[PDB]
Amino acid sequence: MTDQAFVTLTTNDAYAKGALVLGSSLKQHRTSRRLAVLTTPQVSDTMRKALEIVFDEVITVDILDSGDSAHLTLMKRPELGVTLTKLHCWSLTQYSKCVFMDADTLVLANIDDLFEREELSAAPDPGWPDCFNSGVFVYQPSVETYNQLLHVASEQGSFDGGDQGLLNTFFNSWATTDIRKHLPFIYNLSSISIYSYLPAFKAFGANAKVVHFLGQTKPWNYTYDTKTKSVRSTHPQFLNVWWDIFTTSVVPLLQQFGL
Amino acid sequence: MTDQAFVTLTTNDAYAKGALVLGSSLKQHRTSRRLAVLTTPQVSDTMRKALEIVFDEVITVDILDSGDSAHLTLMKRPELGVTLTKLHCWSLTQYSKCVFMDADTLVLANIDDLFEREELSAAPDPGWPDCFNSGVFVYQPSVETYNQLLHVASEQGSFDGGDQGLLNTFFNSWATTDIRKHLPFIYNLSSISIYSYLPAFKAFGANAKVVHFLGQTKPWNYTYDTKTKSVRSTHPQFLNVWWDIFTTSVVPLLQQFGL
Ligand SMILES: [Cl-]
Repeated sequence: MTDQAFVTLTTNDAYAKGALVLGSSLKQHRTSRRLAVLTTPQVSDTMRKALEIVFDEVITVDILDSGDSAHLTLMKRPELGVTLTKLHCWSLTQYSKCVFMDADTLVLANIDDLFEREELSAAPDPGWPDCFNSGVFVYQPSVETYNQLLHVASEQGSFDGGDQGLLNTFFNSWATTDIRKHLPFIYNLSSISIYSYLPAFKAFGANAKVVHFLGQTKPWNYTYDTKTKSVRSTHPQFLNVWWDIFTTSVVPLLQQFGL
Repeated sequence: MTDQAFVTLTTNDAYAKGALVLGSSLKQHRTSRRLAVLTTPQVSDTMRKALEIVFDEVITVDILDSGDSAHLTLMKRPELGVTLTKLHCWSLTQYSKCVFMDADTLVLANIDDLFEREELSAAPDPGWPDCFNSGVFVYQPSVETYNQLLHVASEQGSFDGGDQGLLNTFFNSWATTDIRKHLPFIYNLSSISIYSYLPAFKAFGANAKVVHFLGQTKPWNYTYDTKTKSVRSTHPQFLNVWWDIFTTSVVPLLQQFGL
């Protein structure tokens, strides 16, 4: 399907590693869809070149440029920089439907069945489960929606200073409307929940389709022993999957640009 | 409405305080429904007498007795004692529909509109939000359902050793079926979330209808200064509401049995 895409975002090189692992994981699980990544000019040439290989489409978004539609909102609400960049996912009108996935997620299984879903479909956020988590969502690119989101960003901002507040505000019927727009939690499994509610993880986590690495320590912030194939220090399985992909697929890819 | 009830449970005197505050809070917000409390013989005469005043119905459940239907399951799965006692809420066939509320919840607003809901309606659990939280739920008393729950308890137990695992297992279509069976989070607002996702609380928590005091430190485990009208040590508003009711309504009630 050429009209549908997984879309991620990286604003820097550290999250490009995430993007690259995410993109690799989607190919690993044989997505039939396109892979698109939003990048900023802060993403270096080497990461960018690796992104051009992993992703079918690399889109540059520069909200620091006055030519950007979001730039005015950025001036007004500088804290929303990343949010505003992410919102450009709606500008990808070459696609009829996309699954947005943050660069700190990881695909463990084919999730092409998400394209059955409508905008706005997302998994509940743990913590405040009447908000959906904005790490993974099904949306329809539309200039109009983009404009409407930008407008909300400008007028109200984000109740949480991030994209999740803004998205929840805009798509506010999610909690109370249409159970199909609740993606199963396994499609955006918060890495925190994999110890916060451990009995639940043991009961339902073997079914995890997507892991969302939350907390301040991102996967790339870990040390990974390539001999023991495990990250160093508490349930590292997913970190280890991430690092296996990073070591197996991403690093050698990055390395070939040295020549 | 004489055929509908809020139903809580107390297995001991500490949770009877919770029950009493919960029952008082429901009257404070002018429920038109009956108030029922499941008690065990471990609840002392004084708490029991206070329960007889706050609640319209005080039901004694003694799963330690061989005459109890749950007793055999208790022998088999001793960890489920409290769960099995709670399951007797389904035995309350004098009511057509009930809202079960754990004794560690607190009503902040009339929630009689829960009786519009069907079994099984519950709020999402934070942590694993594709489970519902068993602190507050709308159910239909039925010997059959009780028997079926007991049977599941016996055969599979609880994936989390508590009632929530068992209830989620039995009512397992909740995550993926019927958005109306998702109670808004404000009807079972986890006290943890009131700091775990603080931006969300600031955005949506003023709407809280029910607070669910989770964590090991229950409201009665706090020290309350009756002069400053505040608990001692981090967002104590709800603790303070609980203690205000406890101080204002429950304690003087308890005291009158000294004579
Ligand atoms: Cl629905």
